[PDB]
Amino acid sequence: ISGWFRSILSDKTSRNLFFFLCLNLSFAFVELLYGIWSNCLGLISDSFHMFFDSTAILAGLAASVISKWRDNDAFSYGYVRAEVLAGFVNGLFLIFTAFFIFSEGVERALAPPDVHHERLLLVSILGFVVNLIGIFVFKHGGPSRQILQGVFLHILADTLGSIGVIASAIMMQNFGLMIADPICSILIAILIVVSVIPLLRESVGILMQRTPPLLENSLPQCYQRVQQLQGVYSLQEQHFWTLCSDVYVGTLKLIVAPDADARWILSQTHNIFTQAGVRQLYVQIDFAAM
Amino acid sequence: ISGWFRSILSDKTSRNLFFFLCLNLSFAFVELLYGIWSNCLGLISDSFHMFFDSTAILAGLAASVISKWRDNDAFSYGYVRAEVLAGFVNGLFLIFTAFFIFSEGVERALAPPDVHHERLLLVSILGFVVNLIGIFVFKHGGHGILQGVFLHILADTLGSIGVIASAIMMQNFGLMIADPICSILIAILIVVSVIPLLRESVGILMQRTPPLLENSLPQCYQRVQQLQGVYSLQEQHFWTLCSDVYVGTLKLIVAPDADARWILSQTHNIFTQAGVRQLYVQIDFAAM
Amino acid sequence: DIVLTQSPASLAVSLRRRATISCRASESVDGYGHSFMHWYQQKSGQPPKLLIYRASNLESGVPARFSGSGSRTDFTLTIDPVEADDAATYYCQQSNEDPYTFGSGTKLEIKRADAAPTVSIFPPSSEQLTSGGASVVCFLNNFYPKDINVKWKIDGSERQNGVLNSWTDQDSKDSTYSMSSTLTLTKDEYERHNSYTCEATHKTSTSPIVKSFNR
Amino acid sequence: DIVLTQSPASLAVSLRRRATISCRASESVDGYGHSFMHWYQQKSGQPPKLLIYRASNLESGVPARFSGSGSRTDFTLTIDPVEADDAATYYCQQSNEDPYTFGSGTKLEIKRADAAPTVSIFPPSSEQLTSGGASVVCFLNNFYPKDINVKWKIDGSERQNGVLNSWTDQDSKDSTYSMSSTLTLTKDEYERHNSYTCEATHKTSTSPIVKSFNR
Amino acid sequence: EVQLQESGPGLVAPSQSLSITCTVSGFSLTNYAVHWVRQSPGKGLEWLGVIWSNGRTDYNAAFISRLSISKDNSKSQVFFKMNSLQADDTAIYYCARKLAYEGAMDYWGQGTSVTVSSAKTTPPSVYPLAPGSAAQTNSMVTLGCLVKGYFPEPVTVTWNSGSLSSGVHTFPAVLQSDLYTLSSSVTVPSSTWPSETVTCNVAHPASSTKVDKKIVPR
Amino acid sequence: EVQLQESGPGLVAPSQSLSITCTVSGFSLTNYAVHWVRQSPGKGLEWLGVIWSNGRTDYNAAFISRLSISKDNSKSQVFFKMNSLQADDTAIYYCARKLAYEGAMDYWGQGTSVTVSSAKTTPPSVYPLAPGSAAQTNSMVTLGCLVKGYFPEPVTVTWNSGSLSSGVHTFPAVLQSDLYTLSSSVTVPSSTWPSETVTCNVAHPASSTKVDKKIVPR
Ligand SMILES: [Zn+2]
Repeated sequence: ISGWFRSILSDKTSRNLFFFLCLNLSFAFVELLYGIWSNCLGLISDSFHMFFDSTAILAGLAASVISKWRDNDAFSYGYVRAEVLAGFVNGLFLIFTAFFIFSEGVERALAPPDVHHERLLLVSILGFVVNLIGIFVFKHGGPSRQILQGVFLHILADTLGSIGVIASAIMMQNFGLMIADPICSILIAILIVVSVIPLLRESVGILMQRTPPLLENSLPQCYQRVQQLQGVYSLQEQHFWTLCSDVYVGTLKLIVAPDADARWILSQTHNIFTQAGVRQLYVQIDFAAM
Repeated sequence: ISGWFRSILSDKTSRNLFFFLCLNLSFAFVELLYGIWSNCLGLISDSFHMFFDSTAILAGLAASVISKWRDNDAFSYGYVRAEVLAGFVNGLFLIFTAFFIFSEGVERALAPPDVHHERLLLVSILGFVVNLIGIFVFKHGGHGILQGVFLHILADTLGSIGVIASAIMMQNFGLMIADPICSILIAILIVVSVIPLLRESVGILMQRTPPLLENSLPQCYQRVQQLQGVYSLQEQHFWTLCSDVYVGTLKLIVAPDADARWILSQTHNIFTQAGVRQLYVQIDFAAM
Repeated sequence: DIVLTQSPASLAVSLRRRATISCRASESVDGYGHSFMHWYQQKSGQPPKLLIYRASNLESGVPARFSGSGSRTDFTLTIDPVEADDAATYYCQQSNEDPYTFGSGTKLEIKRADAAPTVSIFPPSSEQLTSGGASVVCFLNNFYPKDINVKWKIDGSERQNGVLNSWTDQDSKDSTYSMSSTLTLTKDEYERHNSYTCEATHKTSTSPIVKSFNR
Repeated sequence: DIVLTQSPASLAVSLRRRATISCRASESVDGYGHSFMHWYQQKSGQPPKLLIYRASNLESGVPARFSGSGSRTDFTLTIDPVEADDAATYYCQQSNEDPYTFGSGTKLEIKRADAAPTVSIFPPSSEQLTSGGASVVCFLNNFYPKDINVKWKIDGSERQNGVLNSWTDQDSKDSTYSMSSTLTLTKDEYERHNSYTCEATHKTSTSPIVKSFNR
Repeated sequence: EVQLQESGPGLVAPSQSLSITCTVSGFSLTNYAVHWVRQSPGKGLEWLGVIWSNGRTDYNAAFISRLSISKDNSKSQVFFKMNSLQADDTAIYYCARKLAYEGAMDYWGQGTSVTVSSAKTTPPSVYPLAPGSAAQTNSMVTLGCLVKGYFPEPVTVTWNSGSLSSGVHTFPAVLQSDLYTLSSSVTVPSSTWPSETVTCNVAHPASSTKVDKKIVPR
Repeated sequence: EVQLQESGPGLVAPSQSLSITCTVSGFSLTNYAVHWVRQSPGKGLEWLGVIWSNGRTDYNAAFISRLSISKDNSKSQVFFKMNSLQADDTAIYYCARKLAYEGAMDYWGQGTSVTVSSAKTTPPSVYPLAPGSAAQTNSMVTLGCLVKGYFPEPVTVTWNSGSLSSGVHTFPAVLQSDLYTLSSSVTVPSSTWPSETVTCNVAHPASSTKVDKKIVPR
């Protein structure tokens, strides 16, 4: 456990995640005092939602730490899929929170009661400052690719929520109208879902063993080039998938002539797919009868 | 649409499924409505639990239909992963809800409200008997020895027991903190129930060696090394594509004059007797 | 292991004809469309020579009259047309399972026209007499078929005790045979008698071929 | 395509020595531990004979004195010890890229002791005088080195117009050379002169070897 | 016993087509590829193409538009067919058995020389070359067979139907006026000539000319 | 020129170790496997084992406890060591090159005959055989050579140092009194005997005995 912290601060992304999580926990302690000072009704719920925020940050940090683990007998490809899975789980969770902004939104829309004890628009401003630091640190967010994407999208969803609550507060105070708050909430939910969609599409495609999108357009030319090799009869059982970001695994079976140069055909096929961007390739050569 | 008129009559197991999802979702709606009408949150949490129990079956049916789709260029392995993903997704959407419920639940730990509807006792007992019916005379809804019984019966009857106990504790003794802790307990039960499905799904999606294949692989490697002309094995990767369908890849180094046809046939025999459906053996000839 | 049974153990085929040898395996020797079954030919006094590998592929440098066929458990080696040089033993070897196992063997005897033996008697040499023994030799060359009988008569008296028989394999040129019948005696036994005769009874003629010598 | 350059274009070596032939490729002809480069030997009037495949593997049935080495772009064929039978042209061929390409070739010169030529002169034959021409032939056999001078004197005067020279390749058994010089002429030109001489200037002796005939 | 023999026209008119038939023995075209390779004094050895055991063919990109290789397994022959023959295509053509599992050619045919020219085939003229009178008899005596005015290459020159092989020095031919000149020399013991028969045999397959010339003293 | 020679002791005492050395030529030990196979009249052909180019050795299961194979690539030798040589180990042992990329054996050595017994080596006794008197001269005449009293197998019998090969019929040996007898017969034209000399060469490598007996007329 003593050496666990040294790995966290070594890598840039893990250290950034850890520092942002520590800042979130410091804000949690500040609110914990501020709320055990007899303002529980809204403050404590805000704290528990932003503790959930810290939970998402912890999930991203854990995925970053685990992805660097050494491969073993049970985990032959390593633990790199935790990079993808985090990006999945962070994305879906955001969709979940979008519904929380939707349903609660109509709780303030058709229902006249506007009971509210926001702490004199003070915790919201500090939370938005925290969100600005978060979006500044993880600007490269929008194997540590889908982790950073999901973390950045979560921080941006937080920023949109802060914009919504601050805008509603300035609406009811100065303009005095009440209809803006449900509209801002539903618009924030729509923006959250729209931003989340691409990351979810990439994560689902990777987990569904789909052909890599940046490899799909070059695969037929690779197939023709392998087919052009002297003594290759046919190609079959071609399979290409994404392990983690930029890491592609491919497998194929070649039928060749009964007396073909299998050494040379193997070297040429591996060259053809190394130029295409495949890192891990398996070529099974079957000699034909005639 | 009109084709379902005759499907509902000729079914037996699909009849059991149809009746199960007909009463479970309807009573989930009833419990949600009564929970919102009251201020009890244990009822709402139980309704969410059974709603996701039914959505698990609906997603399983949809995922089976998608899994039967023909493969193509983008999806060369097919859509067979859509089962595991679907289950995974439902599990996540359960845990989040429990994760939310707990939160709101402990909210009412600080400031407990008290609203009664003079039917809370009626609807909790009816929810319990609905769960008993669906778990005993229907055999569906199994949420997953002692662990088996915990996953099968307890994980979906303890929520009803808890809401019944909250109904007793709210009206008879009169204390105000019954449902905030009942909601927390229901959330804990939800997470505990969902853990094993998440474990299996995550193992498959992490490209892990199949657990039913792991203990036979060393004997397979020893048998492949025992083939004449084989020098060494390399870069073996075995993973679960879908349930009981395993993909394996390995590289062999062999003698510069070795019988590659025979070694290939023997390696495929070895790993087929281990239960590997798809196998890719790359063979490299050594210099010396 | 895998047991290979070759049928027939011996087979006779005339000139310019076809000869079929069958090898039956106890279990299948196949994998992925390839049968790992091989055919060797062993002539007399020579190491086996590979004819067919993988049950159908002709070895580089063998005559085209050899052919292989079969799959799974049954395999056939076919010689067409059979020549005089095909007089050898034919073996089937499997390589699908360790250890490698061969067949029991099949001898191909070439069927030709019948021939009468050439019979020669050689008396014991003077050096052999000085050594202390005596050996009279009967050589029967260039005869067909295999079956023949040799009898030794000592002044017209039969002797079936010290007769030793040696039979060569079939010739690769004219498909004939050679036979050696030796009679070993002591010096006194040799000096007791005068006339020794070798008589060869063969299918080709009715009167046995007789040769004789004195002292 | 891939271009192979062989250096030197010709190399002269003596008996029981080491001959080194170098081939160089424009690009690497290697993949995954294997160099797909093959050395062939072509004797005079013969098809090329495969010596080395994949740049280091001795062909089945070639003498052990041949060896190959190298990788990537630079390859070496080494003959040690050099025999008299190795007088041939050696080529490198790549098979890493389609199309297959061969090297320029390198001639092996087997150095031996200098030999004085055996010079013979042959006049036009009777059938040749009946045809209408007249060619005098000078055969210079078993000499070394290859460089030699042939001069024809027609009644003591110089002739350099109708002279045709032919060199054979270096002999495979005694490493010698043959040199056929034909002086062809019409009928009146041949009939106008009597004494025809053919002389050979060689490095063995300063005095040229002259063979003469009359009429 | 593995061998390959090519039968083709020695002389091909320009802009016409060339067809060579390579018959193989000792191996099957069902498990062996066959390459076609030509060699000329101009550009050296050049790979033309390969045919595989299933019928797949791979050509040189320089000859893709005018080359066709076909085969028949049962009768075991390979057909080489080139179109638009130009003067640079005069070369010795070889069908070669590929080395199994390698990119080398392990066996070669004797190769057929194809000449692309508009000239007409001329039968050879064979003359003897006897020593001048009987001077310089010595222990050894040289004899010659001289071939003039044949076209195109090649011609096979032997002595006593190939029984006598030592001392034979056949020389490379020379072109003049679109005709070929060839010399052959032989050294024999003086006790062998003219006591027994010595002869020079000249074969010109292009014109199918067989000469059995008897060398006699002057 | 692919060739394998086995050198080993023809006679091995029981319960001792047999060591055979196979020298190869025409192929390197760095890319070919070498199989060891023995043949006896009783059990037929049995596969003993194989050594690969990296030094990996695969044995027969029935000999795993008493067999060893090693090699030296620089000297091109393969060493076959067997222990506890019991009675049924008498056989002809072959080292065979493995056919590349196949499980057959393409080239075999001539083999070494190994006989295990307590009987000691016996030098052979060679007796010539001329026909009795001069009766039945005809155009054809038979001569004989008996090699009696030698142990163990084999003995090489040649005629005029192998110059004459036609008409020779070397018969299989016969074992009696744990000793061996062998007969050889030659058919030869009558005008050639007793005009020139015909001799019977008997080589016994076990006792290294070289006999050059002369067939003299009776
Ligand atoms: Zn449940």
